[PDB]
Order: sequence, then structure tokens, then C-alpha cells
Amino acid sequence: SVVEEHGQLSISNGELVNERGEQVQLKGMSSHGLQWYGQFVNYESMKWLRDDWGINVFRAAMYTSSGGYIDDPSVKEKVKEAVEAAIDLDIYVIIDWHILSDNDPNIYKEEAKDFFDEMSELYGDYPNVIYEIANEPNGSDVTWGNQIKPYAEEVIPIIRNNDPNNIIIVGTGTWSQDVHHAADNQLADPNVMYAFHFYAGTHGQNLRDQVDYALDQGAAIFVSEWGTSAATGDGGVFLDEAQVWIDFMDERNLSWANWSLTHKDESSAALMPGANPTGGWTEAELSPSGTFVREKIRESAS
Ligand SMILES: *[C@H]1O[C@H](CO)[C@@H](O[C@@H]2O[C@H](CO)[C@@H](O[C@@H]3O[C@H](CO)[C@@H](O)[C@H](O)[C@H]3O)[C@H](O)[C@H]2O)[C@H](O)[C@H]1F
Ligand SMILES: [Ca+2]
Ligand SMILES: [Ca+2]
Ligand SMILES: [Ca+2]
Ligand SMILES: [Ca+2]
Ligand SMILES: [Ca+2]
Repeated sequence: SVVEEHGQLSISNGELVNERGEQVQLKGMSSHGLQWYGQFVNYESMKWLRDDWGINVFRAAMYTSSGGYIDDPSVKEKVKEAVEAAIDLDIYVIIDWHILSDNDPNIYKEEAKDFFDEMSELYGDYPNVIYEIANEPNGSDVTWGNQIKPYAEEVIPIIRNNDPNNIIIVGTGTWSQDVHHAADNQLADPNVMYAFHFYAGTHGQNLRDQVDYALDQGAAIFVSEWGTSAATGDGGVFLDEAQVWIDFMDERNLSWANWSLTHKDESSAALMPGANPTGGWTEAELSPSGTFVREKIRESAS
């Protein structure tokens, strides 16, 4: 029903809108690395998230490094499973080329182009797909002007050859925080959004102001990763500040995906160790983070 209702998404003056030009705000979950916690990504768990949490988007985090796609491309099978489940469930899905330790997107540019050509050839005709071409550029030697923009200018045409209109999310500097630099030197493609990532135990007002600067430049922003913990994904749970961030995003209608759907023993994890991989979770199987995020999505669902 989500995709049936909104259909083809597009950007209109920095806003994510549906095929009728109305605002759309996606709220969902991101998987953790598919090479480690892929069992939590399947039709049943996605259906449970759709039906019990109210998600309207699912993010498949395909790490490139750290035992991911570069070393073992079989993980692509999990990405396809996720996309196919999202199509069957009628929700949106983000295919995330999840760079991190490989901090410059240009490290695996050829492989990225090849992967996105394949993904866009396979799924380019479905409105469900959103491509996220470089999770988190990072490092002092990696900037928008020198590394990220040019990378995007090479990958985007590859996708556009097969899929002229689906949304493309592009990572920004300093672990997808530097949306101000991107907003001052935007890509030409009309259907792009810049990623902004935050952790409630580490980031606050200064970064909210930075996002506002970017929005004031007409840039579209997708919060494709955010956590209730510290920036490491652990170090405690900060729901007071997480709610400040939630309100901030609602005021601005920013779409988001929470990190992350896993049973790993880290504060940002949504599930407790041993949680059922196919869903149907008891309240006891959700962590404090998970309980809170589920409420945030339910309280705005339908
Ligand atoms: C956005 O931020 C989050 C939070 O920092 C990042 O997610 C964290 O990524 C860590 C690095 O991949 C990950 O730790 C790794 O976990 C693996 C699976 O258990 C371990 O094998 C590995 O030793 C360890 O470094 C955190 O668990 C995870 O929250 C996310 O990648 C960024 F995009
Ligand atoms: Ca099955
Ligand atoms: Ca091709
Ligand atoms: Ca398309
Ligand atoms: Ca080039
Ligand atoms: Ca709204």
C-alpha cells in the first residue's frame, strides 16, 4: 500500500514528493552489515516491520569492505532478497553501497559502477528503489569537491542509463555530516538527495544548524543513518536528545532510517541478543533503542 499510494518519488525544491507532488516522509530501519547480520533481512522480518512498526522503507547496508562485497560478492544475494521483498511488500528500499573503512568512495569506484549498473538494470523500472552510492565518505583527505562530487558524477550517469528517475542518495564528508559543503556545490541531477547521519549521544544543535544551512540552499537531505547511541554505535542510549532530533526531522519532514536492525550487544541495536530473525518479536526482544524507534514509527504510521 505504501508504494501503491505514492508511486514514483521525486525531488521538488529540496522536498521528497510522490508522483502527485505531495510530501512523502519515509521512516524505516537499516540493517547492520549484511555480511554479519543478514539473517535479520528477509521477507518475514520486513513484513513484520511493515505491519507492526509501520515502516515504509528498508535500508540494505551492503558493506564493501570489512568482509563485505569486495571480498565476498555473494552478499549481493542478500541485497536482491531485500529488494524483492520490498517490491512484494510494496514498501521502498534503499540499496546502500556501504563504504566506511574504505573512506574514499573512489577506492572501489569501478566496482561501484559495475554494481549499480547491475542493480539499476534489474530494478530500475520499480518505483520502490532508492540508490545510496556511498554511505559515509570520511577522512580529512576526502572532500565533496575533490572526491565525492566527481565520484557521484561518474556513478549517476551509469544508473541513469538504466533508470532515468529513481532517487539517488549521495554521501557527504565527515561521515555524511558535511551537507553544508554539498549544498554549496550541488549536483545537477534533479533527483538527488544528500545524506546526513547523526548519533544522539554525540551530535546536537551545531549539526542541526548545519543541516538547516543545507536546506536553506535548496538541497534535499535524507537522514539515511541515525542512532540513539554514541557515534560508535555503542556507548549508551540517549533518548532525550534522540527525541529532540525526531522533532527536528518532523518539522522539516526529513526521511530517515534508524541504525540498526540487529541483535548485536551495542546500544544502537534495535533487538536483544537472540531475537528471532524472522520477526514477530515480543516486547522483550526489543532493546530500549528498538522500543523507542518502534514507537516513533508507529506513532506516525498509517
Ligand atoms: C554509521 O555509524 C554506525 C555506528 O558507528 C556504523 O555502524 C557501526 O559500524 C561498526 C564498524 O563496522 C560496527 O562495528 C563492527 O561490528 C562488526 C560486527 O559485529 C565487528 O565484526 C567489527 O569488529 C566491528 O568493528 C558497529 O557494530 C556498527 O554499529 C555504520 O557503519 C556507519 F555507517
Ligand atoms: Ca523463504
Ligand atoms: Ca549495463
Ligand atoms: Ca525508474
Ligand atoms: Ca573520472
Ligand atoms: Ca508530514
